[PDB]
Amino acid sequence: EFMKIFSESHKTVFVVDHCPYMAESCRQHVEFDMLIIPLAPISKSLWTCSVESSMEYCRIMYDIFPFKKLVNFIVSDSGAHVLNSWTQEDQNLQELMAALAAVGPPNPRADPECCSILHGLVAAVETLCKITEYQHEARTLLMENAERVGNRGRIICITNAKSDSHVRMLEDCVQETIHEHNKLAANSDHLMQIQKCELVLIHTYPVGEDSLVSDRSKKELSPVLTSEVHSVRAGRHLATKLNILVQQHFDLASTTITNIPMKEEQHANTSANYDVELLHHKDAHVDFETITLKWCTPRTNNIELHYCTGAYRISPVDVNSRPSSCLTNFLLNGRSVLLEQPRKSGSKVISHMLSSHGGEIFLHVLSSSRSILEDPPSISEGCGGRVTDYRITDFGEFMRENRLTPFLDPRYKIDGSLEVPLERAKDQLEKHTRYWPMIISQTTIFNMQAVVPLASVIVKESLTEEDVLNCQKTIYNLVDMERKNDPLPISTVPKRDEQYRIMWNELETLVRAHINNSEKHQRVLECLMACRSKP
Amino acid sequence: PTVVVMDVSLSMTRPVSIEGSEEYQRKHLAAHGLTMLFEHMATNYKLEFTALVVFSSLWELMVPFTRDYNTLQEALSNMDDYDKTCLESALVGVCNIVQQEWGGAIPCQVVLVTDGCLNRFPLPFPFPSKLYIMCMANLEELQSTDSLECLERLIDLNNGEGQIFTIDGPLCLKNVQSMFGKLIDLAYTPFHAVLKCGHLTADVQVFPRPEPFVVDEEIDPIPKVINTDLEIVGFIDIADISSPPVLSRHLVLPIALNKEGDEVENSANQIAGKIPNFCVLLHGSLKVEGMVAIVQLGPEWHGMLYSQADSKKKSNLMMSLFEPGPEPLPWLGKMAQLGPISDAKENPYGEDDNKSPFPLQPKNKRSYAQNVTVWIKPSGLQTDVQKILRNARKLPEKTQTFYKELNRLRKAALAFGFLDLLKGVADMLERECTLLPETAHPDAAFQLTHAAQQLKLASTGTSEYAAYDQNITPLHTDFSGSDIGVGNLIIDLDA
Ligand SMILES: [Mg+2]
Repeated sequence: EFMKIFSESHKTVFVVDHCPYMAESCRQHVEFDMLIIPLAPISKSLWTCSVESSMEYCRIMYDIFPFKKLVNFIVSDSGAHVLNSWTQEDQNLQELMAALAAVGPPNPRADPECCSILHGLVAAVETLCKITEYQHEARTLLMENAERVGNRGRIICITNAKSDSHVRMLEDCVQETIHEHNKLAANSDHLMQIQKCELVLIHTYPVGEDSLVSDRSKKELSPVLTSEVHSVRAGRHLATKLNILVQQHFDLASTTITNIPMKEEQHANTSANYDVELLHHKDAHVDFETITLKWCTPRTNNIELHYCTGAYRISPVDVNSRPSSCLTNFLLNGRSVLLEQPRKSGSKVISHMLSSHGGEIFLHVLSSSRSILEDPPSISEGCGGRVTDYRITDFGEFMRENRLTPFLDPRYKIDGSLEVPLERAKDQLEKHTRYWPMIISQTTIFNMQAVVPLASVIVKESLTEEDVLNCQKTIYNLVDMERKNDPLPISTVPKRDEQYRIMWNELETLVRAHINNSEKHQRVLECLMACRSKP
Repeated sequence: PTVVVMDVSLSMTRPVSIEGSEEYQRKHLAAHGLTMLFEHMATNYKLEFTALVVFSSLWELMVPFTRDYNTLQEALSNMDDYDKTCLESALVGVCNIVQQEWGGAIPCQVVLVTDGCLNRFPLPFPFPSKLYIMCMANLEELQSTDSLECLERLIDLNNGEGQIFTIDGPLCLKNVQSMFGKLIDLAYTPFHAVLKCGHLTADVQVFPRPEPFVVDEEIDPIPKVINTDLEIVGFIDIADISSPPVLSRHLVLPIALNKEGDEVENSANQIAGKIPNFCVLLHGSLKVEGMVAIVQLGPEWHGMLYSQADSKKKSNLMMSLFEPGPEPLPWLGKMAQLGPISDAKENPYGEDDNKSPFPLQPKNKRSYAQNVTVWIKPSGLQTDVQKILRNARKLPEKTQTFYKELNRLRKAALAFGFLDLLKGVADMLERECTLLPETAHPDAAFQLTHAAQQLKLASTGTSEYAAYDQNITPLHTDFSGSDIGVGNLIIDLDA
């Protein structure tokens, strides 16, 4: 079988230990009082450290991958509690914070009968066998012509283990549980077997102790199951570990934007240079353990359209820090910023651009190299390039009038029939170009202000009663011009008798191009035919 | 681009015919084949850059990437007596040469002309590549010395990307011409299309010829080529397209065709120059209006036409292809749901053309666009603390933000199970109430102690304000009558 986007990244299951021992203090003091007698420096529970680290991992992932990368968050005490599901709807950090608040901190003075991390480890193996929405969609599209969609997942377990012996018992329990449950998923239609599972066992312990658990490198326990074991102090070390792990599980790289000139608005000497670090998919650095890109101060006379070979969502490492929050909101407020790849070459290299789009910040990969399209041929030396009288500004109005706009539904009714927006756009371009001379000297009527009220509505598929009146009024005015013998613009870019015959013939050409649109169109032509001068 | 790698070793001075059927040495038919290639390029593929590398004991770049096929042509007569200096594999030289100019994302074709005579290895090339080997020895000769299997290995090492060309017959001029002719047809025939905007049309070439795209060798393995009818479907302002990521960029250029499909001389582009052409109209308007034209490449595949955006370079009409699929650019939404303004209820762009329907925004806010609580770094805790205190002093003017900041810290502390923090803040607040100055609005002390008391009750966990939804409200007091270093950072646009 194959994995596409259905690798292990697709399904990640957290299993955090909520047994009474997790209420113990990480013993890393925190100074919540900066500047009499400051308050007692407090400390977080091992539980709190684990929920912090795992939520920050989930934040970074959710920013870089708002779709198709899913998480089930399970807490384990006397039983398992899965705080969300696989649906993309349920991939919401806020609802998770509420669930976590409702399980609460572990009770130190409780004796929950039969409590252990094993409850949630089973639950992890069980939910890995439930189909996601994207999995269910791919099975239903690949038919029995495949239904070899891969089903692989990852289980991240934060706990307080007893010993190396104890940790190995957990691996073996997962190993047997995957083996037995896969048999059920086999003779189950609503469940998929686990084709590969990666198990990450994170033992965390208070600062000042020596862990009873030692790191164990990745080991193949099963054709399905691989497993590894980390020992790491709670607090900032546990946090650093899950930051390293999120980058490895999702193929992320780090970029620090350097030399951002910042300052405090309510100060003077506040001018200073700052550095902000972002995470994004590693593909952003392919053209090129942190990559530095130097801030380039924005020139308001910059290029509006950049050649971009890729665009990658970012998540700031320190999202609430003052300098990152500065960079972020600058981008969010509409500004873009170009980034330079440092080189002692001398020739400055603009390799990237940061730009927000509707509130989501992408890192754009630019072209640093010479362009194979450099020095194109001159318009004047090619076909039609010796023509001096292109209706450029008239055609630009055509473009403005045929700008596209997003519609909410896949289709919308027109005449009791459902139409595709982009199809209707394409159909309008057809009507607007049935008669559209490209150069000034090839038209009389499109050089005439008096014809606009007619020419601008006759191309519509139906005419309002007001549209009809303005069409007749245009025709009536042309009769007045011919009677006054007003000069017409057919000039170089003969006899006035001929001028009007030509002008009327062209107006008739335009109208006849549209008489099949509607019966009102037909009547506009009857009016033209009756009011014009005939040879 | 193209790099011609030309063998100038001694073996290439052997006669093509020991029977004297023709007078040429191998190097002479090689130059005849290249002359044919350069002449084709010069008239049917003019925009292509070509470099010329020569090699024997050493190698040298003789002609750097150029579109001047005359200098390339003139180089052939003078290449045996050109000084070679470099001492790696010429194929190492090709790698350095290609990436030093174009980077490593541009498809280059490497044309190796030789008779075959028998750290990171250069193959497969680090860029998208074809290796075409033009054998100046016939098949029977190549087979008779196992040289044919070596050359065939090079294609294998370049993952079959490329081809060996051989003559099974007399190594004469007609056969070498036939051979380079086959290379031309395979690798240098222009891509011709029709550019359409409704009834406005122009016959065009798309340069370079776009490479056939494969999405997912499992989920969708069929290579995609762009439709030859390039249908414009609508226009979008440059500010709304906002520098989208694209697969590749192309010049789109008009071509003069005949009844026979014949691209038509010192007098032909004269009469072609006086015939109005939709490419010029479209290009000029696009530049003046600052727009792009969205173009359909095939079912669920779109791209854009636009003019050169740097105003100091020559401009001409260009096309970029988007990634295939129904929604390549999130901020535009699904291409098929882009429609005409005439069908919208109100005009999305504003009565005074001062609005835009773009960008669409994602259904859910990212974390930097939305308040999030992050307390892993002790700085991040202190800043949320000093935020609550700064507003606690400014009461009752800022009770709103005071109680917004306060309830945020309450909710996050309950989510994380960090109940000690609730008691700790509650204690800071009641110190503030103690330390208040005697000029303080009287409401400040009532709010500070009510906040500090409600915050300690949430430490209790004993289903008081301990509930996640239960926010701390200000007291409704009836008083009837009258940032320094810890503020926001801004972007210093000076220096
Ligand atoms: Mg040799």
